[PDB]
Amino acid sequence: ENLWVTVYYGVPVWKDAETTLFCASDAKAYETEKHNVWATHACVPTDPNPQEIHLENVTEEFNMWKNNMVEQMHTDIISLWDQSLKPCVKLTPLCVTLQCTNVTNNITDMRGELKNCSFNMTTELRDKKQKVYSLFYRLDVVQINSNKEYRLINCNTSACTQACPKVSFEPIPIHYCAPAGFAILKCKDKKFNGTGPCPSVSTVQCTHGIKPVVSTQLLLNGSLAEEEVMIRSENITNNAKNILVQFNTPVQINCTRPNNNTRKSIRIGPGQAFYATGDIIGDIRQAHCNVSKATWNETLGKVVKQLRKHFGNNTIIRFANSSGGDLEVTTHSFNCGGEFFYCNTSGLFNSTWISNNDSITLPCRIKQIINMWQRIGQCMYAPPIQGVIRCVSNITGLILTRDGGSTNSTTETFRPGGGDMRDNWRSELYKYKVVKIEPLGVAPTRCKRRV
Amino acid sequence: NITDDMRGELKNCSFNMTTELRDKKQKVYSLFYRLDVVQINSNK
Amino acid sequence: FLGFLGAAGSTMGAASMTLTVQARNLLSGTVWGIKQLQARVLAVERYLRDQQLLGIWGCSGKLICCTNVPWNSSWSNRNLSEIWDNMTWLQWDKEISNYTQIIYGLLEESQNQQEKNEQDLLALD
Ligand SMILES: *[C@@H]1O[C@H](CO)[C@@H](O)[C@H](O)[C@H]1NC(C)=O
Ligand SMILES: *[C@@H]1O[C@H](CO)[C@@H](O)[C@H](O)[C@H]1NC(C)=O
Ligand SMILES: *[C@@H]1O[C@H](CO)[C@@H](O)[C@H](O)[C@H]1NC(C)=O
Ligand SMILES: *[C@@H]1O[C@H](CO)[C@@H](O)[C@H](O)[C@H]1NC(C)=O
Ligand SMILES: *[C@@H]1O[C@H](CO)[C@@H](O)[C@H](O)[C@H]1NC(C)=O
Ligand SMILES: *[C@@H]1O[C@H](CO)[C@@H](O)[C@H](O)[C@H]1NC(C)=O
Ligand SMILES: *[C@@H]1O[C@H](CO)[C@@H](O)[C@H](O)[C@H]1NC(C)=O
Ligand SMILES: *[C@@H]1O[C@H](CO)[C@@H](O)[C@H](O)[C@H]1NC(C)=O
Ligand SMILES: *[C@@H]1O[C@H](CO)[C@@H](O)[C@H](O)[C@H]1NC(C)=O
Ligand SMILES: *[C@@H]1O[C@H](CO)[C@@H](O)[C@H](O)[C@H]1NC(C)=O
Ligand SMILES: *[C@@H]1O[C@H](CO)[C@@H](O)[C@H](O)[C@H]1NC(C)=O
Ligand SMILES: *[C@@H]1O[C@H](CO)[C@@H](O)[C@H](O)[C@H]1NC(C)=O
Ligand SMILES: *[C@@H]1O[C@H](CO)[C@@H](O)[C@H](O)[C@H]1NC(C)=O
Ligand SMILES: *[C@@H]1O[C@H](CO)[C@@H](O)[C@H](O)[C@H]1NC(C)=O
Ligand SMILES: *[C@@H]1O[C@H](CO)[C@@H](O)[C@H](O)[C@H]1NC(C)=O
Ligand SMILES: *[C@@H]1O[C@H](CO)[C@@H](O)[C@H](O)[C@H]1NC(C)=O
Ligand SMILES: *[C@@H]1O[C@H](CO)[C@@H](O)[C@H](O)[C@H]1NC(C)=O
Repeated sequence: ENLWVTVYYGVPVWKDAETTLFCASDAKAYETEKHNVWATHACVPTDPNPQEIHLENVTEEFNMWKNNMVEQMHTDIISLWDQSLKPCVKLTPLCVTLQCTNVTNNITDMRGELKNCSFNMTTELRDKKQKVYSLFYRLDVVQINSNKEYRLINCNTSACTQACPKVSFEPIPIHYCAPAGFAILKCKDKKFNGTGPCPSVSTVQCTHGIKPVVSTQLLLNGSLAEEEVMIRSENITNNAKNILVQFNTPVQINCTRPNNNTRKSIRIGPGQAFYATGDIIGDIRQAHCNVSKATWNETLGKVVKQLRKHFGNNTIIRFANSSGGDLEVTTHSFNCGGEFFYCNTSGLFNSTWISNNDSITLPCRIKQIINMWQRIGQCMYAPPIQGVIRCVSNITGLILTRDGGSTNSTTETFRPGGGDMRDNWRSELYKYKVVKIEPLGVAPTRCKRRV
Repeated sequence: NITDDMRGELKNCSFNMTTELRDKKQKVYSLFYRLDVVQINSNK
Repeated sequence: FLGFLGAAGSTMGAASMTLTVQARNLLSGTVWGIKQLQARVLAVERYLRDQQLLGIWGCSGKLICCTNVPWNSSWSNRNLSEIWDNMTWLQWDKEISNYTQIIYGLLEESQNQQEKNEQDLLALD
């Protein structure tokens, strides 16, 4: 009935696509003269106020387990960490034999944790040598066949780099923004499991502040829920998929290192220095972390109540400790002010639940030669820190796992897991999606072009 | 082994080499071709 | 004000009045040293190709442009009455997506290529 093709430009149509995002950093702490391992000089300042646009009658489909933003964030974090350790001292001449002996002195019983080692080291002049001593943890030295012979644990895999002493490891919020022609969709559904149609879709200019916190078996300083404890998994039937838990209310954890350290500088070359622990003044005590018993019990009860819905109605829920493996996957590993902790989370996951001012002290261990990002051939030798360190944090999540069930029911045991850093950022980049705007369309009107 | 027509071309060279530890040294050997070595002024 | 992509759930009759909002948002202005330098070039090239395609037709600098191609290839099987008042632009792309490569060639041969030839032979006299 006299209908002809009409071209419209600028129609609101979008399709799924993958692109590269950039920074947006707050200007409050952007101007300070403090260097961080996550660079800020290459990130543009953020907008003074975000622009939130609500979409009516729009129903999009999200999927938290197939998002490219997590992979891009992982690549950027790894690249930043690799770039932050370049311009300064490399500890190649430290692969020498050592004459180590027990520290003793004040031992509360840390019997063999610390060792007093002496060695020969080069000086600024090429033809002279100096004899110095340093204190090393038991997790860094390996005996080679009373003053016995020891050696560093990395002296047969790779000569590594010393951590730059001018940088800091404190996380800072990072915003990711899409380029022109691309939009970010935000799911505002409070009860969303990360996978499926979202009723409340809202166009957001960028993202919020996401702190790159590195931890295992627990989530520290994350995003809390709004209504109830949320359990999200890719396949709840499969036992080979990790389970992500989000806490409604955060519990408090305090960590400290009671020893008062003392850092001394040793010159190993022209313009190069090595930082060692000379003496410990005071008393020697173990590092520990504490969790309030009642708040943890209430949080675990809420987790059990919200976990009962998926599995059954009369099955018992049991919590056990880790199974085995490396030290980084069986302990709660984190960073407190520049010192790396490895805490024993065995008194936390120890309960059995039936359908019918105390604190929990967690012993921890400290290591100086670490190897993160699950790589082989690179270290990050953290220098000693003078004084006493303390940290107060929030526990706003869990990474649980399930064992192979027997008799198909009547028991379900959950133990903590971890190891992969993508699960840390999947818990925060779950409400976001990237789309590509297509502005060209055709529709039938009754125009005929003048001839 | 035999050395029938291939005349002196492989050399049994022994030398001092470093190890992983900075203050220790090894004593190893290798078979080097004649086209990759030159004399400097039995065991020569 | 509805803002960018404000009329995404609105009908076709109310979404065609805000084409200017989405028209201007398609062109705005070592880690993070080559990311932008490769994203902006792609953003420029995606816009230039669309502006060349819209213009090898007879529609050069107009946001709404209606031509003289009959409605034969694109089988909507639906009348104008329930299209501009009972459907959104997102649902339209789901129906006509197979016929968007045999309708982009009827706008380049049956229109503005033939049409540009009798005009060249009529200003001759
Ligand atoms: C370590 O041994 C040196 C002697 O080589 C000694 O002077 C120093 O006090 C010892 N340090 C501790 C903590 O015992
Ligand atoms: C350092 O070298 C001297 C020889 O110059 C040696 O007597 C001493 O035992 C060495 N110290 C060690 C291996 O700790
Ligand atoms: C998430 O919720 C949706 C309901 O929209 C459901 O279809 C889906 O199975 C849920 N995912 C899991 C892993 O249970
Ligand atoms: C989820 O796990 C079940 C049980 O192992 C398996 O049969 C299924 O293929 C998995 N994937 C799904 C449902 O997408
Ligand atoms: C630790 O030792 C320093 C001196 O090196 C001292 O100033 C400080 O007060 C000590 N800290 C404590 C808690 O005693
Ligand atoms: C941690 O320390 C704060 C004081 O800074 C205290 O209020 C809180 O109770 C402590 N947490 C635990 C679990 O003891
Ligand atoms: C479990 O049983 C209770 C009643 O005891 C019921 O309210 C609840 O819906 C049941 N949950 C199921 C069947 O998943
Ligand atoms: C877990 O607890 C058992 C005690 O039942 C203990 O033998 C084992 O060493 C613990 N594992 C870890 C990783 O703490
Ligand atoms: C943690 O504690 C358990 C028992 O409390 C102990 O068997 C284990 O050796 C400790 N360390 C690790 C790394 O599991
Ligand atoms: C769990 O708690 C009980 C009661 O205190 C204790 O006997 C048991 O050893 C604990 N389990 C582990 C693995 O330490
Ligand atoms: C506290 O934890 C214990 C586990 O040792 C559990 O049996 C008990 O039911 C918990 N209390 C409450 C009020 O849930
Ligand atoms: C921990 O959570 C509380 C809210 O319960 C919040 O006030 C506090 O700032 C959080 N601590 C952080 C984010 O370090
Ligand atoms: C290796 O060094 C030793 C002394 O350290 C020397 O006696 C020997 O001749 C050397 N071997 C060579 C040069 O092949
Ligand atoms: C959204 O859907 C409701 C339910 O049909 C409708 O009444 C409303 O008009 C729709 N919104 C717009 C902007 O048309
Ligand atoms: C017009 O519609 C008929 C119906 O099938 C189709 O065969 C023909 O190819 C169409 N014309 C063009 C130019 O596509
Ligand atoms: C026009 O479209 C309507 C659908 O709204 C349909 O009922 C009617 O039959 C169509 N008219 C013709 C001539 O195809
Ligand atoms: C257009 O082609 C695709 C690919 O063969 C096909 O899946 C789709 O159904 C076609 N469109 C229609 C309307 O049949």
